[PDB]
Amino acid sequence: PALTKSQTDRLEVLLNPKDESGKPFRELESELLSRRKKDLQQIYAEERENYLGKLEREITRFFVDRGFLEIKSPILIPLEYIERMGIDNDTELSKQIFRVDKNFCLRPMLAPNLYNYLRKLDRALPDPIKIFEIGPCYRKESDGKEHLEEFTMLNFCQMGSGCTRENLESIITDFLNHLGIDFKIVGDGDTLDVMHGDLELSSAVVGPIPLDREWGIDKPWIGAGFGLERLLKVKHDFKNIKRAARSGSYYNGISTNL
Amino acid sequence: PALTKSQTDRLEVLLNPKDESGKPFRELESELLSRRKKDLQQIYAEERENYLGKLEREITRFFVDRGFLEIKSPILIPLEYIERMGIDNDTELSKQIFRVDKNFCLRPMLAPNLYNYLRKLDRALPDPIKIFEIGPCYRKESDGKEHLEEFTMLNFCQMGSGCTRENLESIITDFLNHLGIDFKIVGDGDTLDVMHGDLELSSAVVGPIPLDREWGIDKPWIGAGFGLERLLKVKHDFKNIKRAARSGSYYNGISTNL
Ligand SMILES: Nc1ncnc2c1ncn2[C@@H]1O[C@H](COP(=O)(O)OP(=O)(O)NP(=O)(O)O)[C@@H](O)[C@H]1O
Ligand SMILES: Nc1ncnc2c1ncn2[C@@H]1O[C@H](COP(=O)(O)OP(=O)(O)NP(=O)(O)O)[C@@H](O)[C@H]1O
Ligand SMILES: [Mg+2]
Ligand SMILES: [Mg+2]
Ligand SMILES: [Mg+2]
Ligand SMILES: [Mg+2]
Repeated sequence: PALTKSQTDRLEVLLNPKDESGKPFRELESELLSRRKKDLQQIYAEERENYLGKLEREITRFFVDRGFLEIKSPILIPLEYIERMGIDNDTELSKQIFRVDKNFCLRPMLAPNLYNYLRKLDRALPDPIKIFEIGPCYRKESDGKEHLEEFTMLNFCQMGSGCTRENLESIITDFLNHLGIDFKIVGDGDTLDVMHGDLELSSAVVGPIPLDREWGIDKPWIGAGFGLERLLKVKHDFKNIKRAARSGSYYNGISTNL
Repeated sequence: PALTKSQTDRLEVLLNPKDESGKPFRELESELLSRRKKDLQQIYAEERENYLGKLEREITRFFVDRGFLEIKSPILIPLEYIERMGIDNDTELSKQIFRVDKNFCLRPMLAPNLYNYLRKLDRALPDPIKIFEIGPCYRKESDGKEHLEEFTMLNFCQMGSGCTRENLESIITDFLNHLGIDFKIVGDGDTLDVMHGDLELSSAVVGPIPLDREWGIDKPWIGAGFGLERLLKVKHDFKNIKRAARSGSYYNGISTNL
């Protein structure tokens, strides 16, 4: 008769964005199951590349080509960096942190080590210094429609000449027109927000900023952080952020429970 | 006069593999410091790519081209997977584990999720099933000349037809001749060891294996795990594994303390 809520939830899991009443649950399920099996078969026959990995690689050629240096820093950082990042029980990120042992934790962001790389590289590189990093980041979350506790972050930045907000926005714009993601910047050192509809695609800043001193920076800098899973959720039009996440439940948005 | 042990340790840090008595410490230090600064400047002027990332990308094109499916699974896995992997206080890996909260931990290896992917994909993919994954792995270690507590693992495998040890060795051999790494396999289901001199480059297995059942496998399979940092330490001839690790201390083997 009418599909139950549970059968609906099930059919949605097998339902891809691009898909388009009458038959019972058993057949509708069977129709989707063969469709999904066919998609996986096609992926395996030709492409064989994972979305996350593919994006990370396209994002990387993008910044490397535009002159940024590719950084791969630790994911398991000293807990101290969280304090030194100006994150006390004052902010939300306070408990959002996955503590490992007593002296470590899971980098909830890329800033700490990108700061370190800027201080150190200034002693050897011409102006301006341009660097980026793409990688695993962690934050405990209560929601789960746009938040994953384990996700991938892209953080790029420049220090020295050219660190103007006109330029920061120009990188943000070339970037996203390259990926093919509609966006809107919103602001008023500075703090911008790159939004996709009601979804935060990125928060960027134009420094210097007071914190800069705690890391030994002291120069003008520009920069921004984007979530790879969110860029994916937009590009592929997935209803839930889970379809673009590292998972044992979906591959390139296709359910693995067939 | 004679260099102290400390000055020596310092000069070694600035010393690259390819470099080749007389002057005092101050000048020798100054000579190396400009050399390193020049290398970083060259990297930044032309390449701009990180070793780890670059390797991961070359390894990836390799397996994808040879028909393997690229997997990106979670790094923060359920603690249960460690028990189900047959790791009790019986083995060394018992305490080598970084526990996160009470139900999680840091994947000390790729097996758990590759097993899951094999069970699930069998329901949709032709024979044989070929998949791989490259990514962060964690184990507490006492040593540190060939062991990093945070490192990168490459795990590839096949299930079904063709899972012969003659084939496993053939993949291992094409792989390494492609990267340009001298090696030697040593064995006698099976367990092989790919060594570089006295260094373990990889441990491989030819299943089925008894464990296979706990993950719902039940088919013949072949496979192996390599450390990206170790492959790097060999290719670039770094004296210590720290030079190829994710770090705030070295970039492509060049010290960042200039
Ligand atoms: N849990 C998450 N899952 C996916 N992406 C995230 C997550 N947390 C942050 N990001 C991304 O990181 C960039 C923003 O960083 P940040 O300013 O730390 O987020 P926030 O301010 O925590 N945003 P929000 O969680 O929506 O209130 C954007 O690309 C976000 O999509
Ligand atoms: N801590 C580590 N640092 C770098 N590579 C590692 C580390 N642990 C394992 N590997 C790599 O993973 C592959 C072997 O996996 P595994 O069999 O778990 O190592 P093991 O048996 O722990 N070897 P070992 O630590 O030398 O006694 C090889 O490529 C190793 O170089
Ligand atoms: Mg938040
Ligand atoms: Mg924000
Ligand atoms: Mg060991
Ligand atoms: Mg071994």
